[PDB]
This record gives sequence, structure tokens and C-alpha cells, in this order.
Amino acid sequence: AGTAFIQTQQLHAAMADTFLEHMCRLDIDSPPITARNTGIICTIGPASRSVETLKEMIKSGMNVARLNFSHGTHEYHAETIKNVRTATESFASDPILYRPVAVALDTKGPEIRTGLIKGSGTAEVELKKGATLKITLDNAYMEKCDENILWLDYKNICKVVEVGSKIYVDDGLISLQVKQKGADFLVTEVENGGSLGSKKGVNLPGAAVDLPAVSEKDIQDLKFGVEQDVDMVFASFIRKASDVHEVRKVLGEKGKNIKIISKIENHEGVRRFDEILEASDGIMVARGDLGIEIPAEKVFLAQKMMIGRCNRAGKPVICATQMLESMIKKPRPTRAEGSDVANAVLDGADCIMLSGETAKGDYPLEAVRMQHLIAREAEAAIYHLQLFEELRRLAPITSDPTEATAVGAVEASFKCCSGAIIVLTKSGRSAHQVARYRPRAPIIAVTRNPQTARQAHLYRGIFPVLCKDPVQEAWAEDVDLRVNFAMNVGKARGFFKKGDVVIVLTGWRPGSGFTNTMRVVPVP
Amino acid sequence: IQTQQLHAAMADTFLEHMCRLDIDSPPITARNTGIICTIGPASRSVETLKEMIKSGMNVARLNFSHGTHEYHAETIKNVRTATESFASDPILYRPVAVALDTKGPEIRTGLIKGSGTAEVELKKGATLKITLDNAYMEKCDENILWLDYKNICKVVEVGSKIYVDDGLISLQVKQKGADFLVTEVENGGSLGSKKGVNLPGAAVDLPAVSEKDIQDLKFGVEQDVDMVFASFIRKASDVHEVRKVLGEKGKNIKIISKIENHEGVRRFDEILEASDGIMVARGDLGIEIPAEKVFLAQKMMIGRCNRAGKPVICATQMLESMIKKPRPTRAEGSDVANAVLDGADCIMLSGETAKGDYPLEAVRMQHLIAREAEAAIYHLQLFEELRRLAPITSDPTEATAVGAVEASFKCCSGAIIVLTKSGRSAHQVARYRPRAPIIAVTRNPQTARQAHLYRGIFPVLCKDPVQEAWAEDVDLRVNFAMNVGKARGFFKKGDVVIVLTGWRPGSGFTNTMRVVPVP
Amino acid sequence: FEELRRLAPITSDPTEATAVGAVEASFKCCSGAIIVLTKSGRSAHQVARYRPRAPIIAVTRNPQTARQAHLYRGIFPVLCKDPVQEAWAEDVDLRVNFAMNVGKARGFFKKGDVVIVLTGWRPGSGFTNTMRVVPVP
Repeated sequence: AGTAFIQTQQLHAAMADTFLEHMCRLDIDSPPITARNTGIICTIGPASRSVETLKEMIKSGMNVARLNFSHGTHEYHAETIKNVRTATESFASDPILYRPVAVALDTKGPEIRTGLIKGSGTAEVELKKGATLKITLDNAYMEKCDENILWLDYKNICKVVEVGSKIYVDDGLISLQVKQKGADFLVTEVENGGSLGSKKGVNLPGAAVDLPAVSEKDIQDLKFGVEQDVDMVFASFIRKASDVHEVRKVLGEKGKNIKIISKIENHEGVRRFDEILEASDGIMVARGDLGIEIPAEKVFLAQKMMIGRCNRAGKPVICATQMLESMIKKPRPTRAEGSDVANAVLDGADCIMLSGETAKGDYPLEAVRMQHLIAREAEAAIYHLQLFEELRRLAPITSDPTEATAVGAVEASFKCCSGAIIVLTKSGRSAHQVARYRPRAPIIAVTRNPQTARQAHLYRGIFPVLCKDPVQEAWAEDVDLRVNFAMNVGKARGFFKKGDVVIVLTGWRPGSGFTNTMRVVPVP
Repeated sequence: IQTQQLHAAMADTFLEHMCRLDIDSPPITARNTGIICTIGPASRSVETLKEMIKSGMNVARLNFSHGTHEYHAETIKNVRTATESFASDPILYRPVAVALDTKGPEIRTGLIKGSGTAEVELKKGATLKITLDNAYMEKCDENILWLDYKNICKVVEVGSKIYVDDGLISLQVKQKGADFLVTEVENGGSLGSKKGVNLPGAAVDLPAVSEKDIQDLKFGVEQDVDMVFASFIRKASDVHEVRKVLGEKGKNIKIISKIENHEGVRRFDEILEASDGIMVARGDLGIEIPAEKVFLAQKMMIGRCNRAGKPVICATQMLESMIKKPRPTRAEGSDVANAVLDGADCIMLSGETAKGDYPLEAVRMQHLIAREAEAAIYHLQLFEELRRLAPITSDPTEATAVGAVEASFKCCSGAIIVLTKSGRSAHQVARYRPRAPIIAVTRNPQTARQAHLYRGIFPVLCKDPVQEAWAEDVDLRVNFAMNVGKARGFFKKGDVVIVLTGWRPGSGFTNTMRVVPVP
Repeated sequence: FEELRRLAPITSDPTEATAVGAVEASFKCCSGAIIVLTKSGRSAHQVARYRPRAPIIAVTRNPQTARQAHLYRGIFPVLCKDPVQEAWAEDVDLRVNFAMNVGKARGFFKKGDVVIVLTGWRPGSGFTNTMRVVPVP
């Protein structure tokens, strides 16, 4: 089998009257009665790169493999991809057990990195609380950083910063307040002490950081992605609509189908969220990176807002960073980490992304299993009913065949207590339009296009499944084949059993543009 | 000064309401969730407390796990001195409650071999013998370990876990015995002297009130505390014995039951019924039940307390980084917020304020987070659901109380002013979770303090003498609250507020609602 | 009622907000009546506008308003000829207890049922702003 593969459901429990009443019925002692619908993106790196590790991670519920292009060469990551694809395809000899797995390319982005600390690349220095530290743009100091002077590469840092602004260094381990501006320098006072190292990430709280959207390194990384046929791109440090447009433009005609997830990493991104969301295919709320750049008592408000708007607009949203960080060192997570993951699933996220945990952790395989366990337990606390009733009200009244059918499918999934909604689809769009309305039941999305099978994991509650059977001549039999394929998948997964009811979305003519034909089918 | 800016028309759907959250605009609502600070070494002084009350402390907790009766008597005296410093202007007088947190029943280990402070390495896979023989009680080491709980052999089976030093070390039982256990170390660590032992999912049959606590609870009654946080509650009869010890003399002292273990969560319903309120101790649960199921417990317990209309308090692991640092982490702010949004009435700061380097900033961040989180609450559905789920009765007070909340939404009221002796009339309003603050006016100083337990009650102590003409005595107290509310910033000249009063001085019920424009 | 409440325009008028709450409560308490003290009749009309189930016993000293009230549905007007008591609170209690006796005689309610009562607070305050839930003596 796998560990995470057999998610048996026990549908037909009549859903509660009110959201309050639903919380009151949560029994921690009973097991979860629902498929884990929230996708799981694991970052691949040193500890999980091998073909044998990946096989077990896919079995334990990995869906997307992220590659971090901040570090490593093109040759290095080409083999990381080859290993993912070998591991994924190991299960292909039984199409029922074949879970597809996506490949994500996370850009380096624009960044502000410090210089090399005095006697060699690895040596640190103590910045203590209240000491003066000079920041310089003069390249003479770029391998001569110490307690007193610090280089960094961003040449317009003097222009976007004023007196009194903060500068967070090494992902907010150290924080500095500017006392005096200058021609090509700043004089700062250390507030939070720490061990400063070589080439560390600097952030500039609420500054219009005017770097290029796509650095010249990234223009090569994005072409490598297109060349390697990645499925999605996590574009870093997005500030505005035109940043996303230039990420699109670089991918071009050749990789137009590659999905662009914009990462909201800074204050400017959150302010311009609406224009970014419109231009982006999805969103990634990078919480740790926001925690530097905006106040701690306002980050949860940003997360909720962004997750909210993405749900309304029907685009994926991903909750990244600071998920299960203790599992780099330890075999289990803390109470507060499990609660943090849960509350992100309940806020409405589609996917959860494990950063260090799986890339360079001592426990990469258990990290996936805890993520899976938390996401499935959290699923029981979701009151799917109001998510839907609100999403139906807020949607604009149109006479589109597909969207009216898609709603009715979800509608019926509640009234029939359906085990699933089976959706036949080439592009994935028909399945996405169903998932937009947040059903309780899993959406088994059947397809022949292998990319759409991979790209589907971005959406919540879609279980993609790749049909490799040849197209039957009689159109009606080709449907019956693919439907009966999903029936067998769903029975094997445990979503439903002999004699339950499921909803099925299909076309009517092979040639009709729309997925317009809904039917209520009892399971053979 | 929590200025409100009422009259913003509330959103259509909860989804739409989340979508309207702008982090850049300031919060448009009074911080309704109470703040309980634990007083200790860093915050004990009269001068520290004055600034903490100013920055939004409501309840002062005293931890009776540590310290003497003489020590805590003076901690209380300092709270009362600081509180009363503001009494010379009754408009600015915020009352402040005193909470007595019991030690409880516990399982403590012995003293490690050569001295009280000296550790030993338990390594992963080594055998460790647990013993009830008192000969070893000051001779613990890598091999043998004493502990005081004499029936430990009876409640544990082969294969059960034993977490030691608040879950730093964990041991699996291999062999039971007459008066011993043989365990295998799973999580290694530095074992010390007198450490807390827990027994995951065991019917731990210790006394509900230890003999130490029977003296601590009489000291509480003697010092006129306002509430008692009873520790390690497992079942209804535990709460009943905490009640029985307080007795006739301290019958008015509120008993908040702390749910610290697996058995408490299983029997939550019977405990909630017998308790005045609840405290979800999250860190202590995180030891005894799995980490992927604690948030489910918190949500359930906070849920049921909201339904039943009793206070619930979210304690432990709130802002722990602020022991050492002047600000909290992103994840701590999010953890506090999500507990306010889950539906908690109060938030309790443990170390942060007791023995922290930054006790005063810890209160200010708690206040800031709780006020920002307030904007994310969709008060409307909380109410509509609570109204539906409530049982149909023709009680005068409860029907009036609902109508007051009802009207608080339709008039976009700045407040609900409630006159009350016992506090009950104000509690019945707060039960239905209005958006507006509830200014609860009273002459009884204890009810003013005990009100902070409930969410959205702003208690205020009227020290004026009782006017002969009953109607003027009402008008006085109402106009007192009007001035408080204007000073706080809850509302201004020309806004509307709801006012609950009696009709006869003698009528049992708070039955008279009126919609009043602010003079 | 639920439709008439939705379609009504949101205002912070004391009288209209009280009047709705009176009807609201008339359903939740299963009230036998809504007793309304009124000179012009308007306070009773504003209650009747929202179409309660319970009868509205409208108490008044103005004999014309007692007659003109029959136009409105569910108002049972009743003319109090007692003189105005000096203590305002007793003058209310008189008129309320007058309607209680009318309502018991009509059969609208009996000893121990609940009724809603709309009054003023100051003799001088423009609004009928004071609602109370009263058990029948």
C-alpha cells in the first residue's frame, strides 16, 4: 500500500446545524472521518534527494516536490528532478495506486545579502545589544565584515531607508535601527544581538525595495524550469503586478502552461495583494518572512485576509515557512506547531509547505507523516457547509453551463452524502470549478493529460488520477471506462464502497466545449 | 482609552468579513478579552503593578505551587495598594481581581544522589527502575528513581508511558511489580531532583485537594480572593471537594477548573457543569495527549463553555519568548489571536509577567494582540447561533437580555449599560456575545472584580450612596456609566446605548430595557 | 414580521428599535399581549406596523386616539379615565395594571403568563423607549 494512501471516509454523518454546535461535537478520542484534502508540498534537498527516500515520502503523502534555487547548481537540481521522477514512476505499473507528483521551482529572487566575515567564509562575530554598526556600499569591505563594519550588495539601500527604520539581518535573528543616513553608508544601533555570519539575508521593514523582479540568475533558472518541464514556479519576493508579468514573460510561449505562484514576502506585497492575485495563478503566504517585515500582532490578520481572498477568487493559496521546524532535530512536533498547521488548514489554505523539516532534516520521512496526520485531524474541524453557502452567495449570477452544473454537483454532494465527485477533465478546469466551492467530499479528477494531473494538487480536495487507457471509439464507453476507473480508485483509497452514491461530471458531445453533464450514480 | 468608531455596517458573510481585514487601519473595537497576569518576583512591587493595571491587567494570579503564606499575603497587599491608587477618581478606577492557583495533586521524584542540585544522564534505551520504597527517596540516580505517588503500580500497565520533568524525559514500562516498575528510556535528558511526573491516559486516583491545598484554600477565603484556579481536575467530584473546602465562608469565590490531563477532557461535560469556569492549560495537555489533537481539545472546550455561558481561559505557552526579549515572535501573536478567535474570554500570561525581564511590555503586547484579533471576530454569527441553540423559556431576564443584544446590533450601539448587584444580569448579556462592550455598573466590589472572567464586560464600581427615590438612583448609575464610556472612548455625545435596569426596587428580575441616546 | 423587519430601513431611533424588540420578545416569551402606554397612539401604531401575533392593548387618556386606534390591526384600545398620579412611576403602574385587568377579563391572558410593556422613562422624554417583560399578577 502506502501509509497515507488508504484514507477511509465513513460518509453519511449528518452535518451539524450551526458552526458552534459543530465545534462542540469534536471528540478527540474518535478517528478522523474524512479524507485529508489539503495538499502537501515537501522541499527536496540533501536529506531527501535519493530515489529510495522519495518513494517512502510519496507513500506517506507527498504531492509536490519543491526545489530551492537560492542554493545549488543546474546540474545538481537536474538530478534532484530525475530522482523525483524515478520514484514517482516506480508506482506506475498499477494505475490505481499511481499517485502523480508535481515539481515546483522556487526562484532565488531579489535579495539583499551581506559580505564575507573577516578571517574566512564561515567565521561569525558577536553583535551585542547597543553597539554601533556601520553599513557600507563600498566594495572594498565586501570580504572584510566584522563587529564594526558590514557590507551588503543592494546599492540603493540609502534611498529607500530613512533615519529610524529597522534592518533585519539573517532572517530576523539580528535587528538594527538606523541613526544616521549618508552618501553610501548608514550608522545603525544593534537592538537584537546575535551571531552574524557570511552572506546573510537582509530585510527592510516597509521599504519600497526597488530591485529587479527577475534577477539575471533567475532568468536562467526559469528557462531551466521550462527546459526540465516543471509544473509550477514559486516566484519569490513579489511586490506588484508587473513583477508577476515579467515572470510570465520570461517563461513565455514555451512554458505558458507552467503555473506561477506569487510569494508574498514583504509589506508591499500585502498592500498590493489584489493586483498580484489577479495576475498570479496562485499565492504563497511566506509567514516567517512577513514576521520580519510587518509586526507580529498583525501577521495572522494578513494570513487570514490573503487566504480569504484566494478562496473567494478560486485560486490556490499555500501556507509556507515555520510549519514544523522542530522536526529538523526531533522525531515529533511541539503542541504549538500542530496547532499552527491546523489553524492554517482551517483558515482555508489549499496546500501546506514543509521548508527545512524535509530538505536537510534528521527526520524527513516523519515530517511528512505528521503533516499528513495534522491535516487529516484538522479536516474534522472544518465546517464545510458554511464555506459553501457563503461562496455560493458571493459568486456572481451567470448562465454559464459549466459553473451552474459545478455548483449543483457540490449541492448534491451534501444532499446525497456522496463519497466523492468524479470529474472528467483535460485541462483540469472543470475539477477546479468544483473545488472552488469547497465540498466535503473528495473530488476524484480523471484525466489523460499528465501535467494537469500534477498541477491539480495545488487545489484543495482534488485527488488527481492519471488514466493511461486509450481513447475508446464509442464516446459513451470512453466515459464509462474513465468513470469506472475512478470508482475503483475510490474503492481502493477507501473514499467509498459498494452501494454508496457519487456525483459524476462529464461532457455530452465529444466536441461540446462545456463539462455540462451531472449524474448521481450508485457505486457498482 | 479604547476608542471605538461604531456604526460600521457589519459584513454579509463570514468569508466576506475576512476579506475586508486591512492590517494598515487601526482597530475599531474595544479589547473585550480579559487579561490575567501571574504576579511573581519581577512584578510583585507596588510600582510595577500600577503600570501593569494601566496597561490593561484585569486579574492578578498567584501561583501556590511555590512560596509561603506570608510571602503571598504581601503579594496580595501590593496588588490592593496599586489597584486602590486610582480610586480617588471613580471614572478611572479599574477594578482588579485576585486569583489563587492551587498546587494540586502531583507526582514528584526524589532527590538525586549527592545533593538537591545535581543531575544525571538517562540515555536512550537504558533501563531505569522506579521504586516506591522510601529508602531511595534521597538516592536517585541513572539506575533507580523514587517517586511519591504510592498507587503508581495500580494505574499503570505494561507498555504505558511515564513523562518526567514536564515531558523532557519519557519512559516505557516493561515490567510491573509489587512496589516497583522497570522502564526503558525513550527520550534521553538531564534528570534532576523533585521533577513533575505525568501518566498519559491513566485514571490517576490522587486526592483532588492535597493537604497542602486545604490550607491554601482556607488562606484564600481568609484573604478574600475573588476566584480559585483549581489544578489537575479529573472529574465532577474533584470540583465538588474544592467547593466543599471553601465552604459557606467562601461560597461566592468562583472555581475555575483547570483541564490538565486526558481524563479531564474525556469528562469535560460533568466538570463544566460543576465548575464556575474553565481553564484550558495547553502546555500541560501537550504532554499528556498527542500534539496533533490538542487544538481539537481547545476548540471543543472553548466551544462548550461558550454554549453553556461560562468563562473559559486560555493559559500557558502564550508569549514565552517575552521572558527574555522585548517583543514576541510572529507565531506567538498568531497563537494568542487564534485563542481569542476560538472564543476564549480570558488569556493568562504565565512566566512572561511573573519572573520575566519584560513584565510590563508583556501586558502591552497581550493587549495589542487581543485588540487586533477583536477586528477578526464575526460577532454576528456567534450571536445568531447562540440564540438558536438556547432553550425556549419565558424567563423575564433572559428574554430582555437577548433583546438588549439584538438592539445593540440594530442601533449600532456603543455599549450596553447593565445595573447589577450579583453580576448575573451582566453575565446573561455577555453569554450572547454582543459586539458592543457591556458596561456593568455595581455597588458590590467583589462582583466588579469577578466580572473580568466574562468576555466583553467592563465592570465599574459606583461608590455613591443609594438615593431614596429609586428612579434617581438608576439615573445616577446610568449617567455614571455614560461618563465612564465617554472617557474610555466607547461612545460619544449623540450615539445610542442600551440600558438594562430593574423596575421595582424589590422585583427579582433585571427586566427593563431602554434605548437611550447619549447626553 | 421577519420580512417587515428586513425591509425596514436601519435607523437608531429609540422608539422604533424598542418597538421591534417588543414584537421580537412577544414571540420568544409567547406573550399574551403587548401593553403600550400612549397619548397620540403613535407608539402603539409603530408596534402594530410589525404585525405581532399577540394583541396590543393600547392604554390612553386621550379619547380620540382610543377611537382612531381601531384602524390599525391588532390594537385593542382601552380608555383610562383615572386622574394623573403625582408620582410618575405609580401613574405607569396604574395604567399597566389597568390593562392587565382588561386583558384578564377579555381572556387574552391569565395569572402567571408573560406580557411585554412599553412605557416612557421621564415624564418629559419625547420617546416611548422603555420595554419590560412582566409576568401577569
